[PDB]
Amino acid sequence: ALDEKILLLRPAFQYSDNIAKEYENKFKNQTALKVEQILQNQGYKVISVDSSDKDDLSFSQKKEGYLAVAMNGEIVLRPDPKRTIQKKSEPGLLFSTGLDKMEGVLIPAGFVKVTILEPMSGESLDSFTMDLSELDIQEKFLKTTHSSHSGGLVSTMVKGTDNSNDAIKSALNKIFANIMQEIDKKLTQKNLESYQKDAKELKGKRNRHHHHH
Repeated sequence: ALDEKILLLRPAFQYSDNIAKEYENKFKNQTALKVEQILQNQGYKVISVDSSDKDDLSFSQKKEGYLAVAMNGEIVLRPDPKRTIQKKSEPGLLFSTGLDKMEGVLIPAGFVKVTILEPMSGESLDSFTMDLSELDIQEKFLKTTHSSHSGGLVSTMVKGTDNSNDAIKSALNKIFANIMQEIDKKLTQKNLESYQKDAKELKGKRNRHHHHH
């Protein structure tokens, strides 16, 4: 079929501080692998590059490579500040829960940009940015601080809990799904092969640019 190589760069993602390192790493790794799957499904051989910066490509890689795909992003999950309810234990209301609870919703923010480049010149052949704020993600969470006028309460009646990490997981799942969906839209053998002319031209301009002076 196609003897053409695509250089897949490592995703460069920054996140908000509330997202665990484990979650960040799994996100990065699965992003890279799913993009790999997409490109292989469209008929290209994929070379995984041990970097995310196009300049750290070896000349070998720039040579064998038809195109390079670069991802970068800021993935933020923060509460919608309007929807944080802080209902506290009313002392003696016939039923007194000695736990103070908070209730909120996490919304997405930031961006993920995918860029198709010509390896030799490093010039951008195309790019699409997905705005994460545009996703309608509202993941409810509740955490329970141990309240102030409950010191006498014994261990059993004050078991705090927090489900933030589950909401973070759910939000990252949807984000990942919607993102891979867009990427699958864009990285079609038809879209990628439509760059072949400019890619040849740019390689040429930069391949001859090395051999003059």
